[PDB]
Amino acid sequence: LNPTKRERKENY
Amino acid sequence: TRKESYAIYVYKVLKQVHPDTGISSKAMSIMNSFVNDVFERIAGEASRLAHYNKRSTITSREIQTAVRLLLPGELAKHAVSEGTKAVTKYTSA
Amino acid sequence: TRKESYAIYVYKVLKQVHPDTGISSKAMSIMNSFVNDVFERIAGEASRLAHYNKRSTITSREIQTAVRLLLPGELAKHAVSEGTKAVTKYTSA
Amino acid sequence: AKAKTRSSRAGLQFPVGRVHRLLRKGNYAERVGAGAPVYLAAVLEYLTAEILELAGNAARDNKKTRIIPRHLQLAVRNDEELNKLLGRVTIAQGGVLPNIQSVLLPK
Amino acid sequence: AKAKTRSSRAGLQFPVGRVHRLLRKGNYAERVGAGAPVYLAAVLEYLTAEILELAGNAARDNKKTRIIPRHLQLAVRNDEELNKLLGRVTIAQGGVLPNIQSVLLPK
Amino acid sequence: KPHRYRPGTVALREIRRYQKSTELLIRKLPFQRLVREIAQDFKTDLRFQSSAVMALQEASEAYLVALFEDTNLCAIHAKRVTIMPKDIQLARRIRGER
Amino acid sequence: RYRPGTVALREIRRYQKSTELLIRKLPFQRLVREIAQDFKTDLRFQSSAVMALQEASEAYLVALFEDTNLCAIHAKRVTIMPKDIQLARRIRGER
Amino acid sequence: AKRHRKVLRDNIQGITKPAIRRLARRGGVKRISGLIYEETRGVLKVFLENVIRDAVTYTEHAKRKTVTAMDVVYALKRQGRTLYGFG
Amino acid sequence: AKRHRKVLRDNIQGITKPAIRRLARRGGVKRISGLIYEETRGVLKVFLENVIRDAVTYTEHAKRKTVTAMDVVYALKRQGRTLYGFGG
DNA sequence: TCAGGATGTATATATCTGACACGTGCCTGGAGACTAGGGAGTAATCCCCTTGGCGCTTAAACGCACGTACGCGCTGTCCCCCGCGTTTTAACCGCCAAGGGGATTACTCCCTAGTCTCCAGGCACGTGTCAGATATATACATCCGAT
DNA sequence: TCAGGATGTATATATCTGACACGTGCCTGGAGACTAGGGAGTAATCCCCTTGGCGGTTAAAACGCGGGGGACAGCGCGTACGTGCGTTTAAGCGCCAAGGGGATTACTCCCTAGTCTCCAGGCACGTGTCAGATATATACATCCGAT
Repeated sequence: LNPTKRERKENY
Repeated sequence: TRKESYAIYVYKVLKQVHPDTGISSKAMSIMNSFVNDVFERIAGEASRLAHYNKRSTITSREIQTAVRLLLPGELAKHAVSEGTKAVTKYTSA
Repeated sequence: TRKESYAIYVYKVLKQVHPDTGISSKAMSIMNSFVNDVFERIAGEASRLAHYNKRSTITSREIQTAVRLLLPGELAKHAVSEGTKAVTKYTSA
Repeated sequence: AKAKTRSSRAGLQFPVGRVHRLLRKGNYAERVGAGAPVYLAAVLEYLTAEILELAGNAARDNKKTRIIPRHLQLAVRNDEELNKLLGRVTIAQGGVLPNIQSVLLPK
Repeated sequence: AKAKTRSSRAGLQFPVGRVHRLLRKGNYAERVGAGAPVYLAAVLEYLTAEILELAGNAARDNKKTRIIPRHLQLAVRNDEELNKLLGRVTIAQGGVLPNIQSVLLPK
Repeated sequence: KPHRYRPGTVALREIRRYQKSTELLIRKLPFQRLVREIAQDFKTDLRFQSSAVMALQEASEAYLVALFEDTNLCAIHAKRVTIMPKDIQLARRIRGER
Repeated sequence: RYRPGTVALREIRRYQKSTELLIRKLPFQRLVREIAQDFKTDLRFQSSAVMALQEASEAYLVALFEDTNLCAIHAKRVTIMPKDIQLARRIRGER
Repeated sequence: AKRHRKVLRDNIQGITKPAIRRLARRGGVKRISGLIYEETRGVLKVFLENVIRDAVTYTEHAKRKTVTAMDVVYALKRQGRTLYGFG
Repeated sequence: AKRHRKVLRDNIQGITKPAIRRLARRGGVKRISGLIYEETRGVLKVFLENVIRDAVTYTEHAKRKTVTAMDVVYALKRQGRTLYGFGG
């Protein structure tokens, strides 16, 4: 299903 | 001398993802060790998987199954999708 | 339909330590699984040791060091002593 | 004829000949297929890209333009999936993730 | 001529030909020595004999003349040595060795 | 008045009668129903053997007994004698499962 | 001067930012040699080996102290004690 | 009106209060709280999910449709908790 | 009367009280009892004993007399605490 | 404190079954040639590690002294959890039907791997640069504790 | 509360040393035959597992109640930790001396493995049984809740 770009983190 | 590294490939992927950053030597060694560790994990799982089925050939099927067994959650799905993409492109070309 | 097993051998061993007791079948399966597990552990450690030192062969030195490095201390002492005496008897005879 | 590498014709960047060589001379199985090196190279490339992107994010979050083991530690431990995959590893010179228990703070 | 089994020659009980075949077929390495099967057979024989001795002692202490998984569990857990060797293992139908925290007991 | 034991003695008798037997403490049919319900996890309609479910129940009960032992120790650590969900959570976190 | 605990929170902030080594180098290296004396006489050690040993030891002790702190907080306290550290180790399958 | 199910309380409720209490007694606890019976169901369901996930992956690779005791044993050994006995 | 080496200090006490406190703060604690020092010294000694035993076993198998960092990494990974950075 | 109950713990006994003994067929471990390549011994060459020291800088570690706040013990007071009796219902066998799934045991055969021979492009190593990240100072802003 | 301190916190500068780019060669991956054996597909057989339903026994499980004792809240209190200041002391950093340890790097051979070729004899499987582990009952002796 062409999985792309998952729950990329927000800050650090 | 003549020790294989993966360093140039890691740097290539880095310059693809973030084409303005760099890697210190310690970070590069850590990343190389990570690649080697995950490689040996996948290969060992595939070896045991083939041995369990009275099979004497490592192939893409149990490479995929070992990936699915070790990588957790979304990592497994994305990695499997990318691996299938690469292998189909290779066979087609 | 021939399934290899260690039941005959562990029974021969049992009938010389306790020459009167028996053993149930479930306990027999547990012992067979235990022997398989220990064999796999020792063989895998010896294989990794051979890989580390660029050796292409497994021999008594790697088996002994795998034993001394897996079994805890006091047990390993007797294990290596008995292994060595058996190997010397085999070579002499 | 002119030779083009399996890495290139597969679309990847990680080496495929080297992976095939290791799989063969690694005592993993008697005989090795011809798609397994490609699949393995793709997976290794994906994981490397993922962790490197997180590390770069952290490095720019600290106003720096070179990833260091501290940023590797920070990215790995802040992403939960990579944290589970690398749960038992200890990145050297990585420090620790900042955390103070709520009870310990003053009233 | 006349056959002399390696198990007989070494004086062991466990097979040595079978162990040799397992080493040569589990692709642990490319070439196995000639003393490795003997050493491995002796080590396995020793461990089996020792655990069986402990199990038989427990069986007698329980007034039984046949080893059972409960007796194996008791033999393993009661000594600080096979307990450490078999740390992560759960012996089926084993149960637990009995103990109660002294705090729980009455006055 | 009829004989009635003080709170605690029946519990101690149960402890010392369950730390001595070896049977299964979760009922087989409920456990199997739970397993097959979960088994829509990464597949769809499946067939289970019997040894598979028996092994799964063995491992499950061993895990739960170990967890309860660690929980008991945690509860005793707070100068308390009742196990609590906070004890479960602490014991399961220190081991590395949470 | 400062109310108690202020310097403690300050030091926690200090030491969770840094990535340096915390045990002195030469005392730990001497301890390593002394404790490795008994297993076999006349062993050499290279600096990278000793450094890896120190990294492992520091990581282990830091994780242990986190577990101990969590145990102490569980018992309605803020001071850690040998009871806490013993519970933390024994619940991890070490003791 | 009644062709709809309206039945089958959750299967996790099949792990009953006295079964949890028997497990607790074999663990060696004397006095139990009242929310243990929910926390333990949660942890049990998580553990079963993980083990069954690995076993089903092994079964699918083997290209079967039957989960075998050996598949379960392999899954447990991969998770790091070996099981002597079955297989 | 000092031809002998009467002067000497124990090695485990080289792990100083403030070093224990620095480790404790990085862990994130706020108050430390008086016996944490001795208990920590004991725990560290046991851990080092195990790891160094396995490393020395590797080195003496390889027919050497130097414990290499890669041997220490092997021993540590065998214990189950894989370490990234020192090669391998 | 002593007599009054409920509960394992031994005792002896008829029953079930599942370990143990025995005989056969089959396969695989052993004897015996042949060979080739892995490893053991040798012997250069360079770099690191050891064990004694010596002299110097400079922070940490140690010790000492108020002096709080918190760990601990007591008391109180609920309230929640255990013990026990009473129903009832869900597990647990036993059944029934048909068919599919999975293991073996042969046969067959394509095709896809290993095995070689050449041969050039990777890629690793040794160099020579620049710029990203310190370290100081330096002024700024920004909690914290006592009047 | 507010002004007095103390402490991170941005900011500009100079240093540097570590990351990056560049040329060489040599070694390994790629192209190209050649081949054999592993694995896919097929057929036959038998045992296990499914789905829907039924009937029965009988222990566990659910529920309610009452009463105690264990939990959690407060109240002192008297330590035992903290914080701060002064001062040694040791870590770290350099330097000296000579070796041995070790890791390539490059030939040589011996010998000890793998490979094949029969060929008996270990071992797994399918048959009995009978001895050990059951469940039964009973007498007992042995802790537990009220004087």
